[PDB]
Amino acid sequence: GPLLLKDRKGRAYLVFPKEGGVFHHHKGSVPHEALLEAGPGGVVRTHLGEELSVHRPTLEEYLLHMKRSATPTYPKDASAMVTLLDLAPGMRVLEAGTGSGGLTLFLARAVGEKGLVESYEARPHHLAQAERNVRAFWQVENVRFHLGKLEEAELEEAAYDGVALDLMEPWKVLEKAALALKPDRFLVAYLPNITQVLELVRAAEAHPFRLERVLEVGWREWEVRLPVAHPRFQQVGHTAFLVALRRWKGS
Amino acid sequence: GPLLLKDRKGRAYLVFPKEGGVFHHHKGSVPHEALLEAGPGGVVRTHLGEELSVHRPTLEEYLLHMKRSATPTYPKDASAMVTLLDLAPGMRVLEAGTGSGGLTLFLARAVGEKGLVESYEARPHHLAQAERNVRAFWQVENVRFHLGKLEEAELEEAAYDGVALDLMEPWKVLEKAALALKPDRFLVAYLPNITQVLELVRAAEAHPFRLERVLEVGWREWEVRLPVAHPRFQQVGHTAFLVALRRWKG
Amino acid sequence: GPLLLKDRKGRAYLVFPKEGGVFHHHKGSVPHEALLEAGPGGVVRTHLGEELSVHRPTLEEYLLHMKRSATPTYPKDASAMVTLLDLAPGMRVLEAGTGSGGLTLFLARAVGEKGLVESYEARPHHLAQAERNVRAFWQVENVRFHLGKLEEAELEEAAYDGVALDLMEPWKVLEKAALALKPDRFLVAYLPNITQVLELVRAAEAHPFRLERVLEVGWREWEVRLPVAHPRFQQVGHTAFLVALRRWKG
Amino acid sequence: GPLLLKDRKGRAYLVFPKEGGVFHHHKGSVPHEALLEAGPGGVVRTHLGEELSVHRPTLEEYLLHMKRSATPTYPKDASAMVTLLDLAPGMRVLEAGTGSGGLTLFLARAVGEKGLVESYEARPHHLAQAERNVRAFWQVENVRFHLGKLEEAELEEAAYDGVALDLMEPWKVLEKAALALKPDRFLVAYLPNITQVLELVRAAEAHPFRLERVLEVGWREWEVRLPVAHPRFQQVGHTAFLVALRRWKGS
Ligand SMILES: Nc1ncnc2c1ncn2[C@@H]1O[C@H](CSCC[C@H](N)C(=O)O)[C@@H](O)[C@H]1O
Ligand SMILES: Nc1ncnc2c1ncn2[C@@H]1O[C@H](CSCC[C@H](N)C(=O)O)[C@@H](O)[C@H]1O
Ligand SMILES: Nc1ncnc2c1ncn2[C@@H]1O[C@H](CSCC[C@H](N)C(=O)O)[C@@H](O)[C@H]1O
Ligand SMILES: Nc1ncnc2c1ncn2[C@@H]1O[C@H](CSCC[C@H](N)C(=O)O)[C@@H](O)[C@H]1O
Repeated sequence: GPLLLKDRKGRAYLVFPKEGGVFHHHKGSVPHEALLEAGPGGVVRTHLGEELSVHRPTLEEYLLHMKRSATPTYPKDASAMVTLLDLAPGMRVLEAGTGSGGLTLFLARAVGEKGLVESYEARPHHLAQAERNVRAFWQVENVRFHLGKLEEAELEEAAYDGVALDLMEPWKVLEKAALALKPDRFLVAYLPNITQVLELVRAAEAHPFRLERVLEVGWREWEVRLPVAHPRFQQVGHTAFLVALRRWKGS
Repeated sequence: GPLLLKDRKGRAYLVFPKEGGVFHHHKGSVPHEALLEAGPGGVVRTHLGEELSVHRPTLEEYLLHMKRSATPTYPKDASAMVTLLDLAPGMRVLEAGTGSGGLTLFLARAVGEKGLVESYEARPHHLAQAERNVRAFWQVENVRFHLGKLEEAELEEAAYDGVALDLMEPWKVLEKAALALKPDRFLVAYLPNITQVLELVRAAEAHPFRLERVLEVGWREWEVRLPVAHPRFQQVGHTAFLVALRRWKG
Repeated sequence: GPLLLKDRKGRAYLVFPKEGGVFHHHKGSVPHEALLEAGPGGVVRTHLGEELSVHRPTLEEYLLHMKRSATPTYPKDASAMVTLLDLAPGMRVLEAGTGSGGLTLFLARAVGEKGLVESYEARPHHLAQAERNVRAFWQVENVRFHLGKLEEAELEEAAYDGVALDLMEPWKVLEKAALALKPDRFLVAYLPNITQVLELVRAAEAHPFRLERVLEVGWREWEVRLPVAHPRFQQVGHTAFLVALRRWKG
Repeated sequence: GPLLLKDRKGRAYLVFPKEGGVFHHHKGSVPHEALLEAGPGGVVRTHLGEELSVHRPTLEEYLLHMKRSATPTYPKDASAMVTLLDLAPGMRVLEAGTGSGGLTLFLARAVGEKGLVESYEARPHHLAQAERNVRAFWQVENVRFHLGKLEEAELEEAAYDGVALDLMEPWKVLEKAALALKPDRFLVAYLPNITQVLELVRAAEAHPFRLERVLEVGWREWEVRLPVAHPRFQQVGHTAFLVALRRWKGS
């Protein structure tokens, strides 16, 4: 399990500890052993008043700092997608594209060791990084990764409890998703542009799906250091829209 | 388990099906047998002409429609709280107050059958309803309910992976929460008023927590039925602030 | 001019005082003479026990309560539109459609007695009500009303300092607006649907405008009555998008 | 009247043209005469595909680019304050502190040549810059500037149609503002911190004012370059709260 270090300026660093390893930093390098000794919740004092706080990274912190090729789903959105997909332990969820494994991790927590994340990724380098990212943080073998286009997947009809999409052209996978998804259950797509949203809404009218939700998730952060207290001057204003479709009654 | 009925104007109704049972609304009645026979995503019509779609409710739907003692945590907030608490399967999470069991259900899904929700509620009538709400929707025996004030709980030290609070005066449970919480893990409190937030922040100065987050969750719904496409004219403007405090190692 | 009455639950009522006139509400009646005698910020009580405060309405208050043909531009948006149009005293601004005269009033204040609002309205019943609404609140003769479609207006070239639009199909008036608007000045359109916004943007590709802004205005109200202090549970979620196009010099 | 130049990268520059003046820029310097010749709405082509678009700056553009000491009120907020103050031509509005003259300009447009902005500023260097900023953009002599604390001002009772505040400790000027402001008219204060808001709300309970509004103005910008269309990824999340008080009935 990696560590997250924060310095006094609030800069964050993801460290994968190894014996003989050294964390380099402008106010003093620290052997990895010192980090492990301090442990999550602890500190390592260095030079000129500097102090590195040591943390077990939350899944949010991990997504935000992990290596990536494809930009991962933002934590606020991945969190909402799991709820909109109504995922509970033991469920089977279809995902494309794996990307960098950010959403994959959220999905994998939600369905747990008896559940399944069936994840597809078309690009081999993307998939390799995603697999590293997932495995470095999560040891439960409840993700089945597939190299290939979701359009071409061999899937059991009505075997999946939800379908999570994060890809540029979700209309292309709606036929496969409609086949996979249990009646009355949900597909939820993440899309940056309202034009993409409208295109998906129109495309879904050619499939057994009913539009249920189009929403924007906002996590409006405050800066509070009493007596200072105000919404942060600079916010992430937008990441993507979430589009939820419900699968038509069966047969 | 429960069924959810949806009408044409979006409105939803929770039904607990029984033999010879009848769902009664202003727009007519439907026998419970008809609902059971309808299947997932099926439709029924009352004699008065009301068309109703039949569903197994999502957790979000259930929270919003289940019988309430205290108002439950809204789904957008319970969702964010689970993420801010960083709950993974097998974890042990402390909660107060159980209330109506809404947040309890989110916490219980997050930690799974190998984890534990340790949930406290001061008011017996509230706890009884919460236990009913939880058991009607969730069959996994991973919730341990406790009658009493969290301030008066007998808790194991550094035994909990998170502390979830939804109560009026969280400053009063800070000592107990700090005792229970493992180093580097979170207390996350749900608070409607910014004054409560500021009081919690000030009180937390006397306890082994760093303030990490104060945030507002918004789920801004759009209406899209082309040509129509805009954020909904009416939204939930505010429910509560979320405050995240991270326990340090002494 | 008009008076505004406010009750205890925040609700407001516009009254036009006349000799022997009586304001009638569900919670009783007040003679118009009593309202006139009350003074600014004074209170009256109906026989039924309703307490009402007496005010000269603000423009914001007037817009929200005046008799309507078409729904007027909301105050938060009319306010932003005046700024995006960059209206200063003495300027000449083109408007369509007059509607109920809400935006007309904002525009007329901005340009002042030395400026001009040139306002077009296709529907005679709408224009008649708008003229009434404007004249009841504003005595400055700086508004020239015109019955007709803006697309069919006879306009002087490069004679206008801004073009304010609140109508369903602004793409249809782009040719006329481009003719009328001085170089470097703005057309600002109020549009409820994002689809309208995208259609306007696409249509504007064939006219001498650069797209400068597409924005949503929000005025997020708080309730503050200590201990209570939070954004209001219920807000206006959306009214319209504002689109600003800047005329270039050919 | 100054010009605002924009280059192809979207960088904006405020230029006060003068004969013999030269605008310096990495892809080619341009004599001020060329700028004036192009005029608002025109362009000056320079090197390597660069093009400077020439503009008459809007008041919004001016506030955002003008020299400052004190940070001016943001345009979205100044716009809202004028509406909340219900300012119409001919009115008399009290202001403190002048700062850099941003809000002053909004107030001066609203009340017009027959109106009055009575503006107070305690700090001489601030006032000097504010006066330059106002005079460079606005030639109407409807602003009376005062060097000094508003607390110490000689004011006519019930002579002002509105009171606009942008200063750190508005509670200190409430006695003077209550004296100045006509019954049933408004004071509106701009405050960054919710703690300041609460302090003002409590302080106003010692004066003949009724709390009417506490609000946050948001102008949520979109990026639209078809087929791209989404709320901007990065927004100004917060500037300040606006607090509106209504003056009690007279006598
Ligand atoms: N039809 C398709 N089938 C499988 N993968 C696809 C696909 N279309 C796009 N992709 C892949 O989908 C990914 C989108 S980025 C996904 C990011 C991911 N949610 C995360 O959190 O890390 C890219 O890696 C792209 O290669
Ligand atoms: N100190 C305390 N210890 C235990 N319960 C408390 C408490 N203070 C308040 N409560 C209880 O906390 C509850 C707050 S309402 C909680 C709602 C809950 N999150 C849900 O989703 O259903 C009330 O039922 C109240 O009785
Ligand atoms: N092409 C056109 N020319 C003139 N008026 C038009 C028009 N298209 C629509 N309209 C008019 O535009 C109005 C839109 S409602 C405008 C409301 C107005 N801004 C207010 O604040 O009161 C309607 O009255 C409609 O009849
Ligand atoms: N009591 C007081 N009387 C006069 N000026 C005051 C004051 N308290 C603070 N100030 C001044 O108020 C200013 C606040 S910054 C004001 C910015 C201004 N709204 C603008 O748009 O440019 C500072 O210049 C400060 O010196």
